Amino acid sequence: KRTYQPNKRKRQKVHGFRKRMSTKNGRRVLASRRRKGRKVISA
Amino acid sequence: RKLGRTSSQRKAMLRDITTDLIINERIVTTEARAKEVRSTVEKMITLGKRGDLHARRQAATFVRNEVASVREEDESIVVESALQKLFNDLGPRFAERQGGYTRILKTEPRRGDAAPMVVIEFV
Amino acid sequence: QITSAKATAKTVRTSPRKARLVIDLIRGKSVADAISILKFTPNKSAGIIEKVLMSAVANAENNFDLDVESLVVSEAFVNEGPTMKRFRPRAKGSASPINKRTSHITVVVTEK
Amino acid sequence: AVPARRTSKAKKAKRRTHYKLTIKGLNACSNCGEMKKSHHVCPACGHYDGKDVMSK
RNA sequence: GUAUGAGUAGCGAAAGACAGGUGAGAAUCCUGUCCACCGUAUGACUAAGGUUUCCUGGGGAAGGCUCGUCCGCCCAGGGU
RNA sequence: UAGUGAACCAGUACCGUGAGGGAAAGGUGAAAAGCACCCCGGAAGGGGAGUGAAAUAGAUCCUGAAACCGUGUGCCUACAA
RNA sequence: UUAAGUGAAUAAGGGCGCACGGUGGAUGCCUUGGCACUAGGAGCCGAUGAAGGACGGGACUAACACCGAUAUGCUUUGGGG
Ligand SMILES: [Zn+2]
Repeated sequence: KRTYQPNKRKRQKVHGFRKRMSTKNGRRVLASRRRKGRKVISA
Repeated sequence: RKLGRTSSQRKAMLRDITTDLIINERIVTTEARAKEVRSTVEKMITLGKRGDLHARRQAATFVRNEVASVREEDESIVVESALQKLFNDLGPRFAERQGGYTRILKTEPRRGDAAPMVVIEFV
Repeated sequence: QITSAKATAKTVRTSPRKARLVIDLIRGKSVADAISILKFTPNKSAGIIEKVLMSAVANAENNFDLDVESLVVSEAFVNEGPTMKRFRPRAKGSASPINKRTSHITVVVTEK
Repeated sequence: AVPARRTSKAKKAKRRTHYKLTIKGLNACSNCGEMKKSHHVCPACGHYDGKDVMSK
């Protein structure tokens, strides 16, 4: 067993969007990426 | 002897090559396979001159069981089973001939393996 | 008034070393020996340089010369083309590159 | 183990005096004069001992 | 960017043979015949996971540890 | 190889589940007038003939150094540490 | 004729010089992008739905830009020919 075993749920109920619009730290994450101009905001 | 492959694969190879030339009379293969075909086939046509039951019940081993060779019909379909061609056709050709029933020629090497190649006929 | 037509081949997928072995066997020899020598070698660089000699003879016919029966290979070159580069996954994580080379081949056919 | 130093340009060449390709015997045809290998079937002719074999 | 070692190491566990095809070209592609290997599985259905590789007709510059007329590769058209 | 990381479809391709980390890449000619036609070859590639003042300016396209790989030849070398 | 003595040249390959090619892009020259500032404007946008985005719009649509089911755009007022 090596590591990166994917799921379609868990990579959107941890690293999604709605769990970065839930705190005052996901908002730091999104506004820190928008000042990099990156296309993919979050997975 | 000449070692070519594993132990009990030479039996299968020399059965399977030498049921050709019973059918075709031409084979385009390499050097060493042809020399073992020399030895085995000229041991086999000598059984083609007895016609006994020992001629059947020893040639039945080293020839494939199956193999069709069908070129005759008038109002029939007659099927030579490629052992019957020893005892009906290949036998009584060389009945006055002694040993030396084969010819080996030297053509070319192969395209991808550089293996020099060889034709075999009978007469 | 010129003898000595030419013909080249560019970026042919072989080595530069192995092609210099066949061209050891062609300098100084006539055309009649050369095609006969090239027919009976089992190498990749055998069947390539034949096309170069036949195109050089065809240049010498349809452009300048005559006298096919008196043509001599005078010059023969093997040069280094651009080299393709790939990688191979070697054990314990790392890798090691692989050069893949090509060559430029020119052959000159003079009369005498 | 591991080579001690670079071999120079001289010992590149002084090895390779035994890395030659050569061609062994070539003979004319029976019937055309074209160069063909001894003890071998003629590819451009089909003849051997002045007799065509590669035919039906 | 290019050497050196060096045309050395290696080509990643296994049984193939012949005849006839298309082709510029064939151990490697297509067809035929025999032989051989697994068979609580190298066989059938599905859940994740992958995201067009599935199908048809073409092509051979690169990928395929060799070749390659072939391909899960490229072109173009379609299928849930 | 400077100047923003980025003169070019760059916070891109790529790497890590994630926060994140982050490249190489400009120039034919004045104008595409970018080689009709013939020949070898399956093609690529080439040789003529043409355009162009110039093709050793032919799409890897101004100039083209060095390591490196080749061809031909004036002189020397097979009792030498 | 015999004896005694002296004895050059040839290169499987190699070294040095010259001459001619190939691989590679240093240097020479150039601007389409930068850097640091100067004078002035401006120093907010949002429940009338913002910033940033997803999906779609062309005869041909893979991308960029522009736009929005009125979708490569509509109305009006001046300039322009
Ligand atoms: Zn002949």
